[PDB]
Amino acid sequence: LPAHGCRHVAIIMDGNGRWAKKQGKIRAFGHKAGAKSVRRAVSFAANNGIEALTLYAFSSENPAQEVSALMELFVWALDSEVKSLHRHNVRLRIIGDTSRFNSRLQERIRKSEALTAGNTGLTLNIAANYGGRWDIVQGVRQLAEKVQQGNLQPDQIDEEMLNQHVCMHELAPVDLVIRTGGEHRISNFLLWQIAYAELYFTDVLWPDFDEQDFEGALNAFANRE
Amino acid sequence: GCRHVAIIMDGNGRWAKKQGKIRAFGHKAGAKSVRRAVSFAANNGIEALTLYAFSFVWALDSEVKSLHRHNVRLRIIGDTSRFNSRLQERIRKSEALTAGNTGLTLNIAANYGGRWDIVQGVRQLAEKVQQGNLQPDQIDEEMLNQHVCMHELAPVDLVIRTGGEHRISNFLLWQIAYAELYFTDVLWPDFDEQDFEGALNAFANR
Ligand SMILES: Cc1ccc(Oc2ccc(NC(=O)c3ccccc3C(=O)O)cc2)cc1C
Repeated sequence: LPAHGCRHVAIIMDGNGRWAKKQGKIRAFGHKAGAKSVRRAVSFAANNGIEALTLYAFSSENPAQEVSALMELFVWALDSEVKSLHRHNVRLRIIGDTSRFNSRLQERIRKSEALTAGNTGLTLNIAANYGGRWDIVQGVRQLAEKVQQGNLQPDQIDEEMLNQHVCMHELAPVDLVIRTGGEHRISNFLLWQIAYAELYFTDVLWPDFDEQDFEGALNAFANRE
Repeated sequence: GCRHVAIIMDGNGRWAKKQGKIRAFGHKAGAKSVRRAVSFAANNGIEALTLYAFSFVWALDSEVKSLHRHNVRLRIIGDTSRFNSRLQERIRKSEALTAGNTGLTLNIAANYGGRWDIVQGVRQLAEKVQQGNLQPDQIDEEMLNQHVCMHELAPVDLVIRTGGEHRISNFLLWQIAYAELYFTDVLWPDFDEQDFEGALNAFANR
């Protein structure tokens, strides 16, 4: 266990839009600066002995053009980042409801996962169309199917069993949740998984969140734990 | 404004220790701070207040008559199934007494965990599936929501935790998806109306 004590960090990346607005730029330039901040945080986590990093691109807590814009942002990010991740020995996984993504994109997600699946460095989980409540409900559906098959008794369902059906159950528990951008809310990111996690909120905007900020959040966890 | 506030009330043990007093004394100052927080929420039009003691039937019993007079609806949330049956009966009686009240709903967590709360709703749905009254593909967020604690109340708008720790500690999980989280180093027994107003400000600012 590294000195900072963290095996699994999750990050709500917020502030890309406010960052571009401060500079008189459109939202697109915030997205580009955001991506650069993702690469820097990935490389920092990998160099600092963290087992798993899970990232959530915050957009809002709420239309056609919205989803579509977010879908395109995911498409662009996946296409652009997967080779670099593979080359940094990162194992990539996507968590979230990808069921209604079109078959071609679902294929691209699957190939990106299979490519990096034997990587031994950081495990990087990227939330895409993810919500904490959906994650719980899909695990509940898996249990309900087992009941309907006659394989599972309602009274055998306990916390440990539902734990084994939510996303990331096979990785170290989430030790620390960082939210940048100044809001003090989880916004339907991980819920079940953050029952015992340290919550660390910083006003720094995502594109500005750098290695010293990440180091500060790890050290705060080391000191508070 | 803020309709439903939940508070993790931590710092009683540490407060006692700063005072050079035994744990018991801190419990007793924490109970005075409960009374103050309940009055403040009821005087300020908050619809629901949900309190979790992070570090009982007698305390409830001696306070229920006054809560009832103040039109407070008292509910206990959590697994009371292993409390002795006399105490279970007294909890049920206090709830039934105040159940018709239309002012502040005061939810007191007792042996509560946010994971436990979700699991109890899941077990209920699992029962319905096994009886053939429910298809697994029919299970959605609104449905599970209807089987977790407090689903008849306004969504939790704000969670306050006193005592300096920055964690939810398996208090509400499902219900805090969109809540403002407000952490204060103030120890629970010291937490007063000014501290409670500062938390409501953080909500109003956002
Ligand atoms: C390596 C890497 C790093 C960061 C990264 O950031 C993201 C993550 C997710 C989205 N979009 C959705 O999550 C989404 C997709 C469809 C519909 C709704 C949504 C929704 O945001 O709600 C955009 C950008 C992606 C990758 C691939």
